[PDB]
Amino acid sequence: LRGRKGNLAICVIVLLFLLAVINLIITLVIWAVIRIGPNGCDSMEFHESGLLRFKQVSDMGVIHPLYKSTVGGRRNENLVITGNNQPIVFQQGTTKLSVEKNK
Amino acid sequence: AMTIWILKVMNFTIDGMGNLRITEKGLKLEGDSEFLQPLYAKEIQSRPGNALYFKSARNVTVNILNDQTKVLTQLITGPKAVEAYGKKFEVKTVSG
Amino acid sequence: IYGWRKRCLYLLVLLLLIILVVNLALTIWILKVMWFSPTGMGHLHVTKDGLRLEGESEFLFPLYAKEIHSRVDSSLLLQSTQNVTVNARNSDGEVTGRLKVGPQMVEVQSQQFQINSRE
Amino acid sequence: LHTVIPAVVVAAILLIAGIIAMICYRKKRKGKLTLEDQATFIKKGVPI
Amino acid sequence: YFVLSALGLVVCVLAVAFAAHHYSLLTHLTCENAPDSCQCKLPSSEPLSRTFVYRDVTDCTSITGTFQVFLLVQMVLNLVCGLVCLVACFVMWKHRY
Ligand SMILES: *[C@@H]1O[C@H](CO)[C@@H](O[C@@H]2O[C@H](CO)[C@@H](O[C@@H]3O[C@H](CO)[C@@H](O)[C@H](O)[C@@H]3O)[C@H](O)[C@H]2NC(C)=O)[C@H](O)[C@H]1NC(C)=O
Ligand SMILES: *[C@@H]1O[C@H](CO)[C@@H](O[C@@H]2O[C@H](CO)[C@@H](O[C@@H]3O[C@H](CO)[C@@H](O)[C@H](O)[C@@H]3O)[C@H](O)[C@H]2NC(C)=O)[C@H](O)[C@H]1NC(C)=O
Ligand SMILES: *[C@@H]1O[C@H](CO)[C@@H](O[C@@H]2O[C@H](CO)[C@@H](O)[C@H](O)[C@H]2NC(C)=O)[C@H](O)[C@H]1NC(C)=O
Repeated sequence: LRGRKGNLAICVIVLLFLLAVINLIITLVIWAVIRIGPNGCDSMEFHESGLLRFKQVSDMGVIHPLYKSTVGGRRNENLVITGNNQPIVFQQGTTKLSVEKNK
Repeated sequence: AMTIWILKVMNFTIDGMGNLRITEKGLKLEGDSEFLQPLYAKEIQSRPGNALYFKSARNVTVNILNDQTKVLTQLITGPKAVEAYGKKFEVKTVSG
Repeated sequence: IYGWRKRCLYLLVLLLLIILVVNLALTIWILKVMWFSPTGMGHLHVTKDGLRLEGESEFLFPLYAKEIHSRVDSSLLLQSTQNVTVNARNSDGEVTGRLKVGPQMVEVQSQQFQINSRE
Repeated sequence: LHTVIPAVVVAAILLIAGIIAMICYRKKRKGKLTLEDQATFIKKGVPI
Repeated sequence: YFVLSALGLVVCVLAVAFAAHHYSLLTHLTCENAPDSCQCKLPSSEPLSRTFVYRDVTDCTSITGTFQVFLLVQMVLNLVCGLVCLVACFVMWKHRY
């Protein structure tokens, strides 16, 4: 029947509508978890030359540089390797260079 | 439009988030990484077979801060002089 | 003629269908290569004020920064198998002061070697 | 990526099928049913 | 029958796409002979590169020879079968609508 075909078409319309709604929902979740604004997420940006800049503090945990990784710093700037109330130990086998708060 | 904006912001190329890749262990960074704000760390254990470096165009002012962010001991490797400020110095041997 | 009217109506329905299909394909892609979680992208977490990472972030290319810190409750350690080198350079990029921890015993190379008190 | 995204390229063929179907909604079955007067032509365009 | 004709059409289209992508990939790999295998790597600006290992291959010519011929034959057959399924659907709705 034309009425029944129309009703199944309405069911198709409804399922497409809800599919689009959940697509928009998950897209909002993607937008919000990375905390993206009109400029972008408040984490980082990809400079067009390939330079991965960041925007705020970083907690990198362990770091294992593998290949061609020289920890440097910006031009006319000072590396300030400070341990916030913690020692700093340059270790190699037995050899130790320990810079504690008072020794 | 919103998804194309996401793809433009994060630069979702064919191979992942630009040069950055995310794997089981963690971040694998196939590009340079210059950060504007101070980073944090827990260890830096370079793999055997390479020499971990520290470089700059200026002084390397290793220092320590108390809870009040006041300097107690300092080790400034500059261009001309290598100063070790602090309350002491020591050189020990293995046996003590 | 309601005929071609209905025809173009569900032609537009077809166009909306294809746009929805391609949008779901792109969003499944955007979920897959991102390892996405409510905590954040990947296995790390991009928090409000920063981003916490619990994994071995192997940088296959150089790094740059201005201030390298350690956590308040954990002591920074930095070790290797051959040696660890601190370097500093002049305006012409000439490394002039080295604090090298070699395999056996420390070397300091410079034009001067002071020691002072805190004052 | 190749197992996910190229699964949508077939929707382009789906469009092509839909278009070529819709350019023929009366060319599919021109005779249709009730085929009377099947050897002549009956049409008018001028009021008399 | 209409449903399976459409399914054969979509499966053949997917096969066409995968075969075309694999051929486009294999057009841009440089491969060398490894012990009872082949190591096919891609040129890169950086000295590092990603490689692939094809085991149980005496000479890489089998990958650069009969393999791409097989891909071409596979994609030709897949496009022909997809056309057959599509025109089967075409006649079905030309007799059905
Ligand atoms: C501290 O550790 C580093 C890294 O292990 C040592 O640097 C290494 O030095 C050796 C000896 O020169 C290098 O081998 C040869 O180097 C020359 C360049 O001078 C090169 O042309 C040869 O092909 C060969 O590689 C080795 O490459 C080099 N490693 C790196 C990563 O640069 C350094 O010697 C160690 N310090 C001491 C006192 O041993
Ligand atoms: C980088 O390291 C070098 C070497 O330690 C620093 O150079 C020294 O810096 C101190 C403090 O700025 C200078 O002391 C100054 O002496 C003058 C009198 O000459 C006095 O009027 C000032 O009030 C201050 O006490 C010292 O002369 C200078 N020595 C040399 C050889 O340069 C440099 O300051 C460090 N730079 C940074 C940005 O940390
Ligand atoms: C650095 O300061 C800490 C905190 O004072 C020292 O730890 C203790 O300090 C008190 C008072 O100074 C002493 O009575 C304890 O004997 C110290 N305990 C230990 C285990 O040392 C620490 O000794 C100081 N380090 C140096 C090198 O002076």
